[PDB]
Amino acid sequence: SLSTEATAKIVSEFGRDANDTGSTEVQVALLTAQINHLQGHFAEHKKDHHSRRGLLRMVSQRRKLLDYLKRKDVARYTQLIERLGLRR
Amino acid sequence: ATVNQLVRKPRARKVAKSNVPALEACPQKRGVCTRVYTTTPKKPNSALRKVCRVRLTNGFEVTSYIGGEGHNLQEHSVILIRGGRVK
Amino acid sequence: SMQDPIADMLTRIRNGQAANKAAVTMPSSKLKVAIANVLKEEGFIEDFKVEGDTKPELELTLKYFQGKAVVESIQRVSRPGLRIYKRKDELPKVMAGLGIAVVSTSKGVMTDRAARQAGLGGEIICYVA
RNA sequence: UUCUUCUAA
RNA sequence: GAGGGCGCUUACCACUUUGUGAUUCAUGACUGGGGUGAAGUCGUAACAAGGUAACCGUAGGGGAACCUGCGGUUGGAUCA
RNA sequence: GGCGUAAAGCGCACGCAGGCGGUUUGUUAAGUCAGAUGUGAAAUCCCCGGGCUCAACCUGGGAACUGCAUCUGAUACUGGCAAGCUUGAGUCUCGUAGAGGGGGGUAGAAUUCCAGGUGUAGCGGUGAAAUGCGUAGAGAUCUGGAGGAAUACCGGUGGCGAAGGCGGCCCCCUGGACGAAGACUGACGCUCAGGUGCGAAAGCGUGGGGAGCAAACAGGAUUAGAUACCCUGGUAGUCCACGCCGUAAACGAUGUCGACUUGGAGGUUGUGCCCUUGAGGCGUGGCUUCCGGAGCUAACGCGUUAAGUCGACCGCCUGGGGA
RNA sequence: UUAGCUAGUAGGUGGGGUAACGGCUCACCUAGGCGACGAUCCCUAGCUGGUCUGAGAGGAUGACCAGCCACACUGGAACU
RNA sequence: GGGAGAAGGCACGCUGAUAUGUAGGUGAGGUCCCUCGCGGAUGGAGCUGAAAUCAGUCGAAGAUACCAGCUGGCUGCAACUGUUUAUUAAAAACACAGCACUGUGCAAACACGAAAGUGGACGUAUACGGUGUGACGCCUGCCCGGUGCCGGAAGGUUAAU
Repeated sequence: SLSTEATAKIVSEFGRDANDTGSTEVQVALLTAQINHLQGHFAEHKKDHHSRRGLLRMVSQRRKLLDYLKRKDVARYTQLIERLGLRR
Repeated sequence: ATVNQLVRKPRARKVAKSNVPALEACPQKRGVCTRVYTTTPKKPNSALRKVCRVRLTNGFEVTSYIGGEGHNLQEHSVILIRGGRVK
Repeated sequence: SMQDPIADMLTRIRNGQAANKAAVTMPSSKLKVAIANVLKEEGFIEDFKVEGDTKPELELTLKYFQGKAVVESIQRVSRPGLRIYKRKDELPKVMAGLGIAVVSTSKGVMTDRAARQAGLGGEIICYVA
């Protein structure tokens, strides 16, 4: 899973305050790095029965955590998915 | 029963049919006698019900009960039916 | 989850009568006070006490008569899934006028018999009897 | 251990 | 002189024809079940622990109800 | 109008369109309301009249024609527009419990099989038997070995997962939940047709593996018959790898997310305080079991985890057979 | 148990045409147009004031009277 | 994937215009760079040249000759491409990918060889030999009495000795 220091850097990456942690920009990037850490676990395991359901939970759990940052702010949504490399 | 479901789908009032379709919404229809005979009824009653197989105006071949007691009916005879089932 | 504070309010009034409570409290709204300032005036509650700074909380006092309750009925007409807007002529008569119907028109919140004398219709909130 | 059936008022 | 007439041809198009589909009705040797019997034949599965508790799925078997295997349900009885 | 059992809640989960929306301030005036114009033909109907001797009928006037258009307002609500707030919702921080998941090992009993020692006449099975297995030495007994499958006790009206479900131990990867103090975010929410995934067992497809068990099948009984129940066998199958199928009484026969509403006895899992004065008391959470008040219910029952009181949205029902 | 439909189609420019505007027609561009708020296709049908029932809500209904529409042996076409 | 060139139907010459050669192809002389070359850009003369439209125009007929598929419907059998009775029989016969059984541990099984030896195979059980069946789909029931095969070694029988 995503370690504490790695989460702390991503907070310090997009820190409006360096203490803010209600930045969805951070939070999108957290599950981004979390499941990119897990893409080596689910390209490996595809019979991960309930871990694969966790992948699905994190299939949707990353997905809808994007979905307000989808509708979050056009001046910043344009900037963020540029930096995060999001396809859409 | 939610009104959104009621919006997306109206209440389908059930459509009823006639039990006497051969008259085709007429009071009486002319017919031609095809076979005149008797028939035993179902279990609670025991009789010989006088009855005639009828060719109609519209080509329908139906059976129709002879009311009363005694008649002078032949085959190839012109009759007239009013309706009503026999139970 | 939270689809209405008004239907929350009337049911908390409704369940408090049968529970024989003397004080029903809830977080307050601007529209909640505008209704609660009618039923004291119309004589269906005894006291409301709006308090709270970060978040206003309306605390009511239930009116009981001869041991039993006063609010014999409390309903909701314009639900959030289906709104009700009736003119001044189609204002109802709750229990043949013996009960009251809370209507909000452009002139704030009042009862129907006042709104008939105001001569202008609007949105019927609820039935209180 | 084994052991079925009772027409139509 | 132009124009008009008539005919000429062109354009459009009715009638009509060709093929191929589609759809619907009627009909069809034969065949599939269905429902119905005031008396037949065969067995007696279910209703009680219905005399191998019952039933869902699914599979197999078998004149016929059915039987059996796996899993589930209780909408099953029993209790020094 | 209804969906616990009388027909009826998809097997669950996800989620778009969709419908629905906390709080507070302005703005807008769209919806909404009010007023006013236009039109809404006549007839008809209604009301008040009149006329035919009345009545039917004829006919005068009125109302009505429930609308639509336009104009003038109105500003509470619902929208539209902006700004806020933090309770909803979501992060960050430490921990907590767990058959939560995959992957790879590893144990120990059992059973089977193989080989051997010992030993002898039965063994096995049933209600009785018999088929069967036995002197070609079984059974039994000990010793050695092999293989597959499941993981006693713990263990629990326990635990976890949305369910389907998950049970030796260890390792690797991985999920979810809860609690605690906080910090932050600013409504970021709910439900969701169509869609997407998961989804018992049996079955299907290739491969593998195959101890036990076991449809079919075979024998033996059994009986009037016995394609059954019982016995002795025994194959697919059960196991694994990867795919298909997508059904189960997939049941709590109760769809999901809110809010309110008497209790008692528990279980499990946190977390404060009080001296823990012992396995104690006072708290405060999460989850779950039984009972049961009001209430509801055709009754049965449910009964703060509602089948009570209300909210939002979806699915479904409409005599029985046919089906 | 009707889901895709459309090529003058959809738009433009230009020319032509009609009392009139406009693929009305033609030429040339453009690839658009439509549809799950039901296009498309099939079945049935003249429409409304009204009529009948219903407490109402509604339901059914369009003979007679009206308002409109369509048709005139059938299929066609112009003429005036 | 196909069936399917399904079937069925329309156009076809010549002349002119478009455009006295068009689309296109080729490409000089020029011009500049140039490490200056068996250069690079630019540049377009020149030649070459489709296809289409429009309008004419000839015949009875314009893919005019030569050249160059008859199509459709049902059913048998074999899945198919293949192979064969040289010289009366080309198929339903054979072969076939596929399936199943069986044998075989390498100095393999097996075959040719008096033998030596060789093939097998410079392959090693996902290998090889043999037999049967003959894609694919759905499948594949019962009987070991008989005949074979395999397994057994108690007893009977029994060779040379």
